[PDB]
Amino acid sequence: GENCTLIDALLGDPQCDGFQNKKWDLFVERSKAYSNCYPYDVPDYASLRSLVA
Amino acid sequence: NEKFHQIEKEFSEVEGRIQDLEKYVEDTKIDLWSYNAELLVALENQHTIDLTDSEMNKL
Amino acid sequence: TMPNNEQFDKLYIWGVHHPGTDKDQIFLYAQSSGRITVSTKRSQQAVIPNIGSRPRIRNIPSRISIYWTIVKPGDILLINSTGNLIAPRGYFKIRSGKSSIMRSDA
Amino acid sequence: SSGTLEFNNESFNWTGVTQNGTSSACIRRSNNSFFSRLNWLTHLNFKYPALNVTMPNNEQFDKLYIWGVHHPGTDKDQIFLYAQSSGRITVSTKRSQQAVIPNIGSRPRIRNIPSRISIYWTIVKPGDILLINSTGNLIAPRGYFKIRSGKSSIMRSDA
Ligand SMILES: *[C@@H]1O[C@H](CO)[C@@H](O[C@@H]2O[C@H](CO)[C@@H](O[C@@H]3O[C@H](CO)[C@@H](O)[C@H](O)[C@@H]3O)[C@H](O)[C@H]2NC(C)=O)[C@H](O)[C@H]1NC(C)=O
Ligand SMILES: *[C@@H]1O[C@H](CO)[C@@H](O[C@@H]2O[C@H](CO)[C@@H](O[C@@H]3O[C@H](CO)[C@@H](O)[C@H](O)[C@@H]3O)[C@H](O)[C@H]2NC(C)=O)[C@H](O)[C@H]1NC(C)=O
Ligand SMILES: *[C@@H]1O[C@H](CO)[C@@H](O[C@@H]2O[C@H](CO)[C@@H](O[C@@H]3O[C@H](CO)[C@@H](O)[C@H](O)[C@@H]3O)[C@H](O)[C@H]2NC(C)=O)[C@H](O)[C@H]1NC(C)=O
Ligand SMILES: *[C@@H]1O[C@H](CO)[C@@H](O[C@@H]2O[C@H](CO)[C@@H](O[C@@H]3O[C@H](CO)[C@@H](O)[C@H](O)[C@@H]3O)[C@H](O)[C@H]2NC(C)=O)[C@H](O)[C@H]1NC(C)=O
Ligand SMILES: *[C@@H]1O[C@H](CO)[C@@H](O[C@@H]2O[C@H](CO)[C@@H](O)[C@H](O)[C@H]2NC(C)=O)[C@H](O)[C@H]1NC(C)=O
Ligand SMILES: *[C@@H]1O[C@H](CO)[C@@H](O[C@@H]2O[C@H](CO)[C@@H](O)[C@H](O)[C@H]2NC(C)=O)[C@H](O)[C@H]1NC(C)=O
Repeated sequence: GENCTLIDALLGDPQCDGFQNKKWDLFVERSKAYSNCYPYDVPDYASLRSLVA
Repeated sequence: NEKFHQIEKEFSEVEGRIQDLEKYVEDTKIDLWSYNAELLVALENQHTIDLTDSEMNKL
Repeated sequence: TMPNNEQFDKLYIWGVHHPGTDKDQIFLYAQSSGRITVSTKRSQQAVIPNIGSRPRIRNIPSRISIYWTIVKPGDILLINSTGNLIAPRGYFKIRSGKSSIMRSDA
Repeated sequence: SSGTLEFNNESFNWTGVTQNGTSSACIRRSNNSFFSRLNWLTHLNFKYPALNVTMPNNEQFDKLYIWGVHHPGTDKDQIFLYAQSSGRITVSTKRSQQAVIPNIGSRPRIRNIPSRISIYWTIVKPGDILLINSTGNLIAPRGYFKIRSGKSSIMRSDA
């Protein structure tokens, strides 16, 4: 998921529309990843990321 | 053996208690396993030397 | 209301909009405050928007707080609100497996 | 773990309010006083204007801001100090936001004080901006703490 985080693909950041409904075994987050949609934050970000992963 | 999903072990932020605990857990695990590895290698090499010498003396 | 009549847990991702000023709140929701209570038989979450200015990001001084709610089978999801709700469009199948995530540039 | 109380004052533009509030429980050199690193903001001419203050981070290290919220004991105390029956404090950055609401109510007196102060902290990375938004009850900071990454620690002992 090179320019996208798992949460961005989850919410549906427009650059992440490729990951719609896709499955996986290991998600690779890049250091170049960045969000481009509406600014947001997630209370318990790590927990949602972990459970989605 | 297989291990797939675990805790996080690198942090780019400053969170406090939970971060401290996770670091402590991983560090403790690493140290204990390193001790076990060094001891196992030492013991197995001693046993290899001993068995070779024993075979020579047997002959 | 939205029931769960399938045989797997459902994951709802929703949110709350914190606008930057008061005229933005009146412009988008026609009332100076919202309140969102999303609940089930075994859970409840109430969130209140916090109108205020944030450092602009992509020229946006407002924010969105994302929350999630898991609904087990035979349960019911209830959404109660007067404004500032960033509603969900559906649900995520939440599986129990051996998947994970890893940050790497490899 | 930081291992330093290095404090650098910063000059916020508290235009429209009365800075440097004090109290009779916090006695400093036989005088009414308050915490040295905080600033108690009360009204000015029975008007607490809306505070919206920005402070950038242009150095090369993280900054640590310690601030607070004042929960007065009664309603007349709130009207006496802030000229309005409620406050709301939103301290935010590009990657964080914290909103705190005061809870007017009586607490068990400590040093004859039935009010309380809730202390919060906010870390600001370089190139970021700290934004403080408030209508009252803000116990503002005076500056920032250098937050270092080192091998320091703390230990409770009577030795
Ligand atoms: C509270 O104060 C903050 C900062 O003092 C205000 O945010 C700042 O708002 C100004 C103008 O609204 C922004 O400047 C603008 O920048 C864009 C960038 O292209 C430019 O097109 C505009 O012409 C203007 O120069 C500034 O970026 C922004 N600062 C931050 C950190 O977001 C905020 O609006 C104040 N709140 C209220 C309710 O007035
Ligand atoms: C949760 O959802 C319920 C269901 O709609 C909401 O109850 C409804 O709330 C509205 C406004 O708060 C009420 O409208 C007002 O009712 C009064 C009754 O005297 C009327 O005089 C006003 O002109 C206006 O129509 C509505 O009656 C009420 N419905 C019921 C059945 O109580 C509630 O507001 C929601 N709460 C949250 C936190 O989302
Ligand atoms: C709610 O009730 C509590 C307790 O019932 C009230 O707090 C109590 O207030 C009294 C008088 O305001 C305090 O007694 C005072 O003690 C000092 C100590 O030297 C003395 O100088 C005074 O003459 C007086 O005797 C008492 O200590 C205090 N109790 C606690 C636990 O703080 C509280 O004021 C009530 N709330 C409201 C809004 O009335
Ligand atoms: C966050 O900081 C902003 C920046 O000052 C605050 O916005 C300002 O809030 C005050 C009072 O809430 C507003 O004053 C009132 O405005 C109305 C507008 O119709 C006017 O009719 C009243 O007589 C009064 O002057 C002020 O306009 C408003 N400024 C802007 C640019 O929106 C805000 O209140 C702060 N919020 C928090 C939670 O701290
Ligand atoms: C990931 O993002 C980078 C940067 O946003 C993309 O690189 C851009 O590629 C387009 C066309 O290929 C160019 O117009 C831009 O100039 C490039 N960026 C820069 C900074 O020069 C990259 O293509 C993206 N890749 C994926 C898979 O999303
Ligand atoms: C509030 O008190 C602080 C100190 O507790 C004052 O800080 C002084 O500020 C002036 C310029 O404004 C400096 O020249 C002094 O060196 C500062 N003194 C200290 C000890 O830092 C501040 O001025 C006071 N503000 C008001 C409005 O009274």
